[PDB]
Order: sequence, then C-alpha cells, then structure tokens
Amino acid sequence: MKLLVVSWGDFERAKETKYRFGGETSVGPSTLPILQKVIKPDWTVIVLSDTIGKDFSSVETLREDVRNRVMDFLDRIGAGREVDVIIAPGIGEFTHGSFRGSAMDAYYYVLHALSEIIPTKGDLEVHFDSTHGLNYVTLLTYRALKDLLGIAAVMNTVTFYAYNSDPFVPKITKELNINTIETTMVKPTPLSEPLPGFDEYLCPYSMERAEFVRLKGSLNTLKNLRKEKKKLEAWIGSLLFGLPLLFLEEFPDIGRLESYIEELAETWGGAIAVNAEEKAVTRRLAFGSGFGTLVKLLFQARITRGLLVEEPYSIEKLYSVSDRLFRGSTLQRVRVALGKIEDKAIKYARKGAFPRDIPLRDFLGFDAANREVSPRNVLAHAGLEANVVEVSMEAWEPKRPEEEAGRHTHLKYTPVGLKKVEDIVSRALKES
Amino acid sequence: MKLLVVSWGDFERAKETKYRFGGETSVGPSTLPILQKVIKPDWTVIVLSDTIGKDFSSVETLREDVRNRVMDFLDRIGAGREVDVIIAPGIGEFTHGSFRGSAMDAYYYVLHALSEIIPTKGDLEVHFDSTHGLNYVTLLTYRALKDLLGIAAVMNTVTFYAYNSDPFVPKITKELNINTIETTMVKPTPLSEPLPGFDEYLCPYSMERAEFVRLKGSLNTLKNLRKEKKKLEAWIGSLLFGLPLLFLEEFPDIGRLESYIEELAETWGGAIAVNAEEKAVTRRLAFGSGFGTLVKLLFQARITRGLLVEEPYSIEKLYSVSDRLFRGSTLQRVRVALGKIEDKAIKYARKGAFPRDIPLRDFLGFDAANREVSPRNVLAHAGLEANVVEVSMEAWEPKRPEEEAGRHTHLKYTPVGLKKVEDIVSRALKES
RNA sequence: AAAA
RNA sequence: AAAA
Repeated sequence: MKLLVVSWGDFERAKETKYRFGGETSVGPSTLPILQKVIKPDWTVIVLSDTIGKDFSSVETLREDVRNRVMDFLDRIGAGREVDVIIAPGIGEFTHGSFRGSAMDAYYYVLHALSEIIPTKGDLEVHFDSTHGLNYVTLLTYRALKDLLGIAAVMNTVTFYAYNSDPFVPKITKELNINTIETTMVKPTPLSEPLPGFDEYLCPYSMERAEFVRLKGSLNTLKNLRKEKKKLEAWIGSLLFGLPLLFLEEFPDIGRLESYIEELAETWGGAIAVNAEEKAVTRRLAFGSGFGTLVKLLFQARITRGLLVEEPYSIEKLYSVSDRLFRGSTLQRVRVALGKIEDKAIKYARKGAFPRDIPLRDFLGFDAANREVSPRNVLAHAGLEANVVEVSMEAWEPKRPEEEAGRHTHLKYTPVGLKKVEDIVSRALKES
Repeated sequence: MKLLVVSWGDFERAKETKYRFGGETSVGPSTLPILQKVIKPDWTVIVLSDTIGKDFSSVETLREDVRNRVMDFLDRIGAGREVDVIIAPGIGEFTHGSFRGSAMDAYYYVLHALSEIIPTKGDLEVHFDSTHGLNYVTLLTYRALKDLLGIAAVMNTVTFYAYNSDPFVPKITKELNINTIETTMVKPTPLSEPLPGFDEYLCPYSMERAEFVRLKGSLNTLKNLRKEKKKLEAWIGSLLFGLPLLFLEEFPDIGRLESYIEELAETWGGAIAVNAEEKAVTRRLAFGSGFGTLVKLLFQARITRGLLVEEPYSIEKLYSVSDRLFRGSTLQRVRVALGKIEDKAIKYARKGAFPRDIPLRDFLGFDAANREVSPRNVLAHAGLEANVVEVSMEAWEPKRPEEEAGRHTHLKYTPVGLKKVEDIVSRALKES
C-alpha cells in the first residue's frame, strides 16, 4: 500500500510555476499533480490549517468552507476526488478572522485523523511532501506520522520518503526541482510511555474553573480509565519488555478504547466557541499528552489484533506471537524462557505424564521455599516467573514428543499472579 | 546546560513586528532577542542555508559573505555574539546565485556540526525555534538534533522545547505570539544502525567515474574501516542488546573515529566546485548514511567514555556499567547472569578456593553435552556465554565473602570467543 | 534447579 | 526564503 501525505498552507495564494520530478515536468500552482503522476499512490491525504476558512456562522460551516475550497482547487489543478482532507486546528490573527487555542491541538488532531486512515494491515510505503506547508503544521504532521509509522513497523515493513521543492521566489523562478530530503526503513518502536495523570487528557485553554471541574466530573472516560490504567500499562510493558503471555492476557478491549477517544475528541469539539460577529474561533479546551497516548494505544492494538487468539495459550502460540513482536536479545530471552518449560514438557510426555493445574514452580521441580515474587525474576524470564504461572498439558498419544509437547502445554497467570505481574510491569514502565 | 537552536532562511527580508513570549514583548525583525531574554540560554546556535550568499569566487568567499551578514543582523537586533553559526549546504536557483548538490547534505552537515557543539557530559535543556526557517532546512535540522539528543539521553536527562510564531501576513500583521509546539522528556535511543557498505560514505552527485573510483581508492578511512567494521558493530550491538563485557572490551578508539569523520568531511568539502563568473556552486560529492552512522557512533562513544576502565573487569564493575547503560528486562537479565557468577564465586571463596582462567562452563559446573556458541545463548545471557568467557578469582582472605566476591572476580572473553561473539552481534545488528 |  |  502506497500513501501520499502533503502539508498545505494558503494553497490558493501559490503562483503558477513548473516542477521537475522523476524525469517528468509539470505546470501549475501545486506539486500534488506531478507527485501523484510519478509516485502513483493508492491513497492521498491533504493536511492544512482551518485558518484559511471564512464562514464563521459555526464550526461545521468553517470546515465546510475550507473543504469546498480544497475540492474546488483539486478540480482546477486536475488531481481527482479520491482524497482524505485533514482540517487541523490552526492559530493566529488574520484580516478575515481570528483563531485561538493551543498550537499543539494540531499534533493531537492530525494524530487522531491519521490513526483512522493509515492501514493497520500489510506493508506501507509512505510519501510526505512539505513543499507548501506552514512551518508549525508541517513539523507537527511529520511528528504524528513518524509516531504512528514506528508502531505499524512492529508488525509490517514500513518505508518513508520525504520531498520538498526548491524555495519559490516570485519574478525569478523558472522551475522548481522536487528534492528528496529523506529515505528511511522505519524502525519498530512500540508505545513506551505510561498513561499520565487525569490532569493531562483535556486542559482548559480559556474555560473557567466551574465549567471545567463540572465537565471533567461528567466524563465516563476518566472514571473507567482510573479503573483500567494499570491493566493498559501492563499491556504496553508486554511489547516493550518481551512478555508474550501478558500481551495475550491484557490485550485491550478495542470497542472500549474507541469510546474513550470518541468522548474526549467530541468534548474538545463541543468546547470550540465560534463568534459570527467578531469572526473569532476560541478552542476553550486543549488536548493533553494523555489523548495522544490513548490514540497510539488504540493504533498499537489494531496493528497487533491479528495475533490475539482464543485461550488457552500454548508454548507454540507464545513462540509464534514472540517471533512477530520481538527482535534481538529480547526475542532470544523469550525463546530461552519458553524453551526451559518446553524441555520439561517433552520429558513428562516421553513418560506418559500430563500434569494439569500445576504451578510452574512444581512443573520445573523448584523448591517450595522460594515463593516471593521479585521484579527481577518477572522481567528477566519474559514474565513467566515460576510463582505466578500455572501449567496444564493436554493428554495425547505422543509419537514425536519433541515437536508435539509445545502446542499441548498451556500457560496462564493465576488470579493473584496476574495482579503482582501487573504491578511490577506498570511500575517498571513509569521509571522507564 | 541550556541550549538554544534557531532555524533561519532569508532573515534580512523579515519585517519589523511585535512578538509576545513568556509575558514579555519585543519589536524587531527576529524572534531571537525575546527567545534569549526569556530562556536565558548558556549557548545559541543559528542554522541557515548558504543559498543567501552573493559575491563568491570560492567556498571561503561564500561562507565569509554569509557569516558577515549574520553578524551585522545580530548587532542590529537585541542579540549578542556568544553564538555558533552553522552555514548549511542549501539548494536552488536564485537571482544572485545557483546551488546544486544533494538536498540531504544539509542533514549530514548539521548532524556533524551539532555533534561538535552539544555537550557530552551533563543534563541538557534544549530549545528549538523554527519560526524563520525554510521548510526543508527546518525538518533536516529538527531530525539531526533529535537523533543526537536520543543518544545523549542514554547517559543524561534531556528535555526539549520547540517554538513557532503565528504565520506572518505581509503589510497586515502587527503582533505575533511565539507558541509552544513541543515539550518532551527525550527517550534514551542507542545507535541501532550497522555500518553500511563502502559505496555509502561518499556518493557521486556530479563527478566523472574515473575521478570517483580514484578518490575512493585513495581514502585511508575506507581501508581502515574495512578492518574495524565488525568490531565497531560489535560495540554498537553491546549497548543495543545489553552486553556489558563486550561494551568494555570493544570500546572504540575515539582518536581514529575523529580522523575517519574529518577525512570524509574534508573530501566532501574539496569536491565542491565554485564558478565565480556564472555564480554556480556544485557539490560534486553527496554524504551517504555511513557518514551519519560514524558521527552518531563518535557521539555515543563521547557520551559513554566516562564508564571505560582498563582490564581486568570485575563482576562489581559490570553491575555499575549495566546500571548506567541498561533498563527494563535488558538490565534484569544482566543482573541474573552476573548474580549466578557471583553466587558460584562465593561458594568457591567459602571453601578457600580461588580458581583462575577457568572456562565459565566449568566454573558454573556445566557438563559436556554442547560446546557450540549459538547466537541464542550469546544474546539471551548478556553476552556471558559459557564457551566464550573465562573466570578469574584473584585470591584474598575472605571475612564477608558474599560482599567481597564481586570486587575480586574478573571476566574476559577468550581470543577465539571474542571473534565468535563479534560475528554473532554484528549479524544480529544487520538482521534487526 | 546445569543458561531460573 | 515567518501562509513554497
């Protein structure tokens, strides 16, 4: 899949020039037609600031004005309708109207929008044009794109190309080359932050205390998050630290994560004030880092949901999941931890023993004496510490016990064991 | 250390305006004075494109013209002269001049310059202003700065703030807010790139192939680097995968890395052709990703050189190096590996026995079953594999042997063991 | 609890 | 080349 993302400012103010790109040439006010002709992408995203809009009767009319002006300009330059348009919240005082709010709303808004567009299945070839962009929208869009692509790179091959034309200068420019400014294979970077404090999801920009306190207390989302926070941090730590059983057992509820992000986004939306008379937009609520973390968390769950299975969870599944999630010494750590349990399983099966509901301590033949659960042992043994894991082997008639034992031996956390694992992993994440 | 980095284009064409920032107010053509007043940095860096240059016979004439116009503008506005100016290789055709080369040279040049300015001891508070920047020079400078700060964060606390003013509309705007667009605690990111093939240090942009193959063959750098490559990759993998003994034994020669980077940078500099009459700059050689990797590699060595000591290496020294360098399950694996060696050493010291130069396999009491060195066992056990490591206890009179064994027990790779480990770690870095 |  |  080939994805073209372009950063635009006041696109209607661009002068007619010509562009050079992939040994093609082109005449007009935009790079987008020659980029589409050479790169031939499956999908195009246009990112710009709402600060070009002029219809101040309401928020939906402002977006409608900006969107009509993009669609009119696409027909003019001949670029086709097969496009997504991200209308980011911009800032500044202009003659045609006034736009106020946190500038970082643009990062959170674009991140949210891109998280619903970037495919969560298959390889990605991503092309980014900064040519026409505002400094601030371009930098925040670059950053949001890189953050989600780093997460998609845990499951899939992700390549990224950046473009920028030579500087335009009126009255002297004959033609602009579209330069390559980046060519990267994106490294896998799983989410590596805890969920923050409840002061950090939605922040007052210009809303008084009575309205904010009442609004913050009205949100189901912050109530339900208080309750799941430690479970979600447990899951984040499972990709970061190499804990394949914790990855499956703490796998988040995607419907639930959707409704948290929906409720925060539409509360941010409802707090935007549009004054038709003064031609002022005030974004009275600002997004905080916690909204960004939730968006990334949902995206990471969509990227990895292919690996989630129906319990019970076998050694063979834990190998299979681990091969997709983990690399380097992390992956070898997991294979050493799983291998020790698999070896004992092969020996039991060889002698027609099939233990059920047995603590991992007993299965491995450890001392009943060492039942304290340390951070050190939970983290250094892929989360499979002998005092928190229970083992069950299915009974079968073995023929090749060395190939068969692994799929027939199931592991789960004990109820008590899970809660101690959750505490250790949550705590290790927060002291990163 | 507080560090201010600024991104400038045609700084002289900016209009007088009012800036708001940190409760202060400033009237001027530049953000720089109000940024310096409010942030009070220890050091300022200005990054701009050489494509502003006017009457050039030579590279030195180009750079003098540009530097002199920056110093005129600094004096004219608030700012002082405790300033580095990075004059970056830019691109495009302008009234006064024509600049041809790889646009990505700006990234490698700014990365090289910042690697010689950003301090490599102590915490970093870094401020980045993009308001006056060219789109392409701004992204490449942001990226370069983030790449180096990620390495610095392995050893020190690094915080990063980015700023961008509201958009300027000519003749209309009056006051401009300087907005915050990023606040970040920079995550530790050790270098995760292998050194590339020998075609990726310097590439012809505009050079005859006879001239290029002759230059290549004349470079001591590429000859020496052919010999050192696997060793340098072993050391990169040691921080990445958690191998504290390999980190000490393969610690690279800083004087030689300096020499390789200066030869590549000097060669790129001399391949730059200036035609006085047609006012044309051609950078005949482009920097490749391998110049980037050598710069990051020298920086990560400077950041970590305070941890290095001479042989021998105690279990106590390896705990402390691991405590500074490693986190999560990587550190807890180091501690378990080292702890098993210490435990066994206490048992020997209790019996008054002080064995020397003994294979780790024999020291731990391993049998004969396997003597092969698997990537799995090297990477999963913090590079302390049983067949490649030799243990020496240096005899003392034990009183509290459980407190004393760590000081007096030393580990070393065997000469044959070091080679296999290098091959395994080098290959792991290249696959992942 | 031979690589727990 | 502060809405190429």
